[PDB]
Amino acid sequence: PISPIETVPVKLKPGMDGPKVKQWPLTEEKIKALVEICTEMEKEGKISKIGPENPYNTPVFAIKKKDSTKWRKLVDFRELNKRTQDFWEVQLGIPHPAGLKKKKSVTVLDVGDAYFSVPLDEDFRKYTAFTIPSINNETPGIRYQYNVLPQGWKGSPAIFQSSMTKILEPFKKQNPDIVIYQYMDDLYVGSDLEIGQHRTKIEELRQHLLRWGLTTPDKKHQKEPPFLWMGYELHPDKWTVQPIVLPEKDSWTVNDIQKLVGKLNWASQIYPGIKVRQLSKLLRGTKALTEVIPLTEEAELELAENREILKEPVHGVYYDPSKDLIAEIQKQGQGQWTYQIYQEPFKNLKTGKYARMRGAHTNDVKQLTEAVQKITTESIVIWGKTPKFKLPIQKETWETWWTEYWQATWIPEWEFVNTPPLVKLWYQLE
Amino acid sequence: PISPIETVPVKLKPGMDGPKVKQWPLTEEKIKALVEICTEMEKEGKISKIGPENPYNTPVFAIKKKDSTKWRKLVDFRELNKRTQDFWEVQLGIPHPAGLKKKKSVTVLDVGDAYFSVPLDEDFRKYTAFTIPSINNETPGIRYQYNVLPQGWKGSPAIFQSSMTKILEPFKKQNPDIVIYQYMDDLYVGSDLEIGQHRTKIEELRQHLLRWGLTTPDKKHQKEPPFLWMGYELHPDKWTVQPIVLPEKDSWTVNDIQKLVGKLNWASQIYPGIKVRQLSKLLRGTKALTEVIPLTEEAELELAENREILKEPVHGVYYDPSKDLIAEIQKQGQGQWTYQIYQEPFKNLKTGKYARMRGAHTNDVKQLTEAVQKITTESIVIWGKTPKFKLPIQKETWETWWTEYWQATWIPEWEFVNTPPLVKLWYQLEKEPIVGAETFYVDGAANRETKLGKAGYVTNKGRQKVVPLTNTTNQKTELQAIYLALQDSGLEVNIVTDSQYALGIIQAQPDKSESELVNQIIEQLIKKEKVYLAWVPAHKGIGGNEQVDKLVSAGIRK
Amino acid sequence: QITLKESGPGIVQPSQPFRLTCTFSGFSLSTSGIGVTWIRQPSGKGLEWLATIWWDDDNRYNPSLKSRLTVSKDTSNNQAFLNMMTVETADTAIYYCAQSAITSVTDSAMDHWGQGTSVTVSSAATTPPSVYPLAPGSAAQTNSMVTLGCLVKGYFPEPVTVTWNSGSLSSGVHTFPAVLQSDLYTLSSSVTVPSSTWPSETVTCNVAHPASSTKVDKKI
Amino acid sequence: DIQMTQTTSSLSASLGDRVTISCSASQDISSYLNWYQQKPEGTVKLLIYYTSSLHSGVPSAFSGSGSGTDYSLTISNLEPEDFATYYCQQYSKFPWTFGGGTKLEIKRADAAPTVSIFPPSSEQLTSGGASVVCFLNNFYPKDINVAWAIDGSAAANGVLNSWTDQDSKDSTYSMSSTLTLTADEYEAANSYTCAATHKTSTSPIVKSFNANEC
DNA sequence: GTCCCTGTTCGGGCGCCA
DNA sequence: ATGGCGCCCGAACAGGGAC
Repeated sequence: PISPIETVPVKLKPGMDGPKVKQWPLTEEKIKALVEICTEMEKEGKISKIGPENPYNTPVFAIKKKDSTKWRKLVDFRELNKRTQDFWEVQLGIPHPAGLKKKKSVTVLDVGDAYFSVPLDEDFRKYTAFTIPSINNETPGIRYQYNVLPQGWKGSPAIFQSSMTKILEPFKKQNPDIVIYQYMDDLYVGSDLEIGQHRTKIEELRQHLLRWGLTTPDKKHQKEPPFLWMGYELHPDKWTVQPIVLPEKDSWTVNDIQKLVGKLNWASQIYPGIKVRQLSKLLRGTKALTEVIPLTEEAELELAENREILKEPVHGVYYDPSKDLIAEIQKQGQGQWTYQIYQEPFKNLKTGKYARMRGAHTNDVKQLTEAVQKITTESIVIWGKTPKFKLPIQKETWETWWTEYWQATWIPEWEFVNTPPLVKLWYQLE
Repeated sequence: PISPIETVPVKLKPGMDGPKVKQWPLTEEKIKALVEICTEMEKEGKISKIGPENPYNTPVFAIKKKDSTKWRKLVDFRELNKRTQDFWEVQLGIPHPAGLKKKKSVTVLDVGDAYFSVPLDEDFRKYTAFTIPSINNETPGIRYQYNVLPQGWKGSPAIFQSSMTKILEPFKKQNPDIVIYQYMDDLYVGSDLEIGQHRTKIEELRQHLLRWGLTTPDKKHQKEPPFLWMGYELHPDKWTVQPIVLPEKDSWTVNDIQKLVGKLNWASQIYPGIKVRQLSKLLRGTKALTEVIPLTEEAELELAENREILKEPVHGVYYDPSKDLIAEIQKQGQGQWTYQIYQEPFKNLKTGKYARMRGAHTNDVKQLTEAVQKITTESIVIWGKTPKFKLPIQKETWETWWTEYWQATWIPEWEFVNTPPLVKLWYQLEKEPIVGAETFYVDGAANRETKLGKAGYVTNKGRQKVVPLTNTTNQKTELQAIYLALQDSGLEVNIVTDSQYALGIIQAQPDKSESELVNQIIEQLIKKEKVYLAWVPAHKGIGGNEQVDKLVSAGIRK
Repeated sequence: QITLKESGPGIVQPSQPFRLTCTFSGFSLSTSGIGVTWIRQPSGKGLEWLATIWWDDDNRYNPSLKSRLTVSKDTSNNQAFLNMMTVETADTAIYYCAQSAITSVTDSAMDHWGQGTSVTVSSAATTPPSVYPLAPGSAAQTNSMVTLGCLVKGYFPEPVTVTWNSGSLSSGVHTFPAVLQSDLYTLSSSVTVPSSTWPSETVTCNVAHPASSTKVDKKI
Repeated sequence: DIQMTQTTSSLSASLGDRVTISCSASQDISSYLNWYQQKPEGTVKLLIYYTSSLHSGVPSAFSGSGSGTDYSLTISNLEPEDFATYYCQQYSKFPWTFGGGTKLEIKRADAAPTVSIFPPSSEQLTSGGASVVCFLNNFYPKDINVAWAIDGSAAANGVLNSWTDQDSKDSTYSMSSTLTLTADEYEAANSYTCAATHKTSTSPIVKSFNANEC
């Protein structure tokens, strides 16, 4: 019983045969969920069955959120996305409000359901198809196709906008003090209210979403032992502002001074006022790499100087909404992880680091994924776009564990690469 | 009979059209044969006479030389295929016995005429159209079109599959206690019920199947103890694959090399660790797909073992939920690993091997990691669950390995086992430079066009050296220069390089490599007591860097 | 700051049930981190955890009592409740309520309590004391310091007050807690006067038991 | 549902002293332990959370300490107010459990019990009631034994006794036992004897009387 | 502006299955 | 008869580094 709203035309970029990605293996645990959840979707009519005739395909996987609702269905549509047309409906319909980042807290709502109340272009469903597999391949593949707007497809938000706006219209009008952002399947609500006051306000908006357009949002799950829910809230008022890359000591060896100059030479790309020849002269001889301790008094006056130069925020911050965002993450230390976000190389727009995780959960891939997910969270609240990740791992490894740790509704683009001592120099800025 | 199932639509790829190929004239007898066939299928309902407006046609070639009740008079729809849209095969792979669980009673039914039972899109039919060449007597020949699913057509496969499923689906939903593995047109069934109750179900099934058009030949496996399914031999408590017949004598030709290699790989299912590489290396390099390879001599030693193994009667048990999955690895050849997956000690489930150099410069720990994951994905399929690992490596190694490694790497729940060539890292760069050792300032360089260059160095104690080399490149030289210093090093050394390229390749902690130069460096680093390494920028001229510069080149090298 | 007082029935016949109330002022049972907790302190024992009421309606009891225990909370008027059915001897104790609050990701303790109520379980009814004087007797006053005593035997409602010489005495007086003798209370007390005093001027123990409204004075 | 055990039940210290209380759990509670201080007057106040974090308004002297399944609570320099009962609490497994707190009493120079025995009055005897009481006042520390021994040293059935807390004036304690015998038995017997045994001088403090009048 | 390496996807034979 | 899968060599390709 989908809305009587008309079918908005949807077509893709020229010369793009749409998605045709194959499905990766899934755990029995995931299958069951990905099943019961999709079958009901058949009855509800938001999905129908289709056979081999549809040569297109996109992947799906279940992720177990820690909320009162149930499993979450995720249809990786990154491809279909890029393949899909340019939707002005978002170009204007989804303008990022600056003050969003400036708030005492912000909450994340999964409002995916809202997209079932609207139908999808009759002539486009062939591009949403996914295939649920089975253990040991008992049977062949069961392939479902979308009828309504698919959760997590760049087009979906774009279209639904008008509806989402009128719905929130009352709430925002009531307490205009609140700034609401829409991103794919999430609703970002920030306020400078008190944690308790904020929660309640959220719940209100969560209530409203019920009475109107049967917008049902996942219901969180609270408990006692280790209180995770207390941190579900997203406070960006004290968001890690990078500025912890320094070096200092007394009696320095050749090795030391040598390494130091090596650093600065590269740093000269991020900071102009840099004098490298100074120390280079201090060590202009085939001296012993080790014991050698060329204690200089002249270098000091300039060594502290480079610091004065790169003293605070660098003059270069310039976000151009025409360019993509890039994120770089490197394994700097045990448990600790560092990251940077740039549009142009060596001119980073922001920096940061995913530190030690307060919990016995020890897993490299996990630490990384959690990092990327939290990095993305930031990139969203600010610029509003998701940065391309240059992952510090091999395609193979990531591809066999990233799912068993992901938890967000949206998914970022990512590629695999390796880093040199330049970045791993503990001087992250790339 | 004709299946009353709804027809799956199908179109031709946006760009082409129907297949129009000239029908060559068959043998006078062949024609007669083709007639007998076409007519038969017609009288039945598998094909239909067409009208004189269908300008499409595929060729046919007959040959009923097979045994009685078996012949040949099919079409080579090659051209058709080259135009018919693509599909989505709807397959994540073939099943595995090891995945199948134990039941009280089992059966194996099969549907006959499968492809000739599901109808083709009546709208698309006009494309399959063919002509049966005539005997000189009658001027015009007979025209026919498929009304069913023709073999040798990309479509058929996926169609009959989906179809098969949809038919079974209801049955399955009305009694979720009978396990049915549907593969192509083979129906494996099991269910915890007395043979009697089972028979009933098996029949109720046949009745549903046939009603929908899918017959059920008496080929249905009745013999409880043994079932021939997907090639595997299913027993009341174990499975095997007796058809492991090899060709000892013929194994001389290159193409035959490939034969055995393949055969072996398969055998790995239950036949423990085998290093096929023995024969594989023979296949490598070879290009002339005809002549023979003498390398067989090494196999005489290597393959010898594999043969014995292939001789040793092995088998795997079934999978069970109450217990757990466990996989352990072994180390044989220089890049030949083997893992056995079981639940109970001696009761082996499934076995296989790993043998890939992710890159040009890998190391033992990397390889194990690769394999473990490899096993991971496989298991996530055959059973849909990550098994526990018995990796041949001590805790401390894995620890140091991954910590230093400035790169995200992890392994699931694994325990320490000791037996084969214990996987461990050889050398280890020193954290801080060792005082009381020489500090070689190494360097290298060459000219793109010269096709030759030099490699050398200087020491903090004034010592120097320089050697020229040919057939290398700028990058190659730097890596080489490292060697010079190494060879001429003491018991401990603080080597310094400027080519970060060379630096990385080492930091990785290489164990082996197809690159002889790096291989050398490794072998040496091994013996060398303490080895340190730092990086310095070339154009700044830091420390001895400015010296070696002029040294390797007085403005230029020669 | 916030505070919470509780109230109960004071006395409950064994096998019968009761209902205790915690009227709080300051917080609300409608704030993510808040909560209300009932802790029981038995006669001479330590602290026992009964149950805890949580904002989200998630109520939890002690596995040992849930059977005869049920909690509630009329949020609108800042009152949580504790219901106990079929009360037996043991249960006679002082029950407290406490505002519990998940302060943050790693912290969750009971921040504020309030002197609990005393619920007594006894088949007994209102009974006045039997007050007998403890004159030194047989052994005559020897030392220049004599101890005098008063036996207050057989009263029921635990609250009973005793003083010496209409309040003149306070220097050295001991009053010992009662003990459930025959379902009733047998309480004693004694004083020490410097010889001369008692022999000459009169010492008196006066007992008062509100419940039976019997004020009584015993001299000697 | 973790068995919480506070080994040391009741310790004695003095003004200026330093005290450490030991609380043991049954399984790594990951520091999910609190500290409640119940004053003799009844009121229970919150001291600290996370077995370390100081609760707003509680003096520095109160420091948090502990790990695994063994934790501790320490007061720098004991002041007259800190003499109460300290309850240890956990909050990992929901069945919140308190491990019998640790009493922190005033340490005084012990002293023998001033024993006085009173003979049942006729004012009562005339109702069949023959109540005998032997007051044991002012003595340190609590550790005191009594013996109601009539001719034959039998601890006649009918022994009801109670003792007071530490009188914050002299830091001692007092107890009193009341032997309950019927008029029948009162007359039957002859002399009644009260035996108080204390760390005095290994001497059994005994006071008695004889007078079977009813 | 062109090579260096170098880490992946195909072709391509194979064995195995219907 | 085409269609699936894994295996185990070449070829081709695109992309960080850098002269």
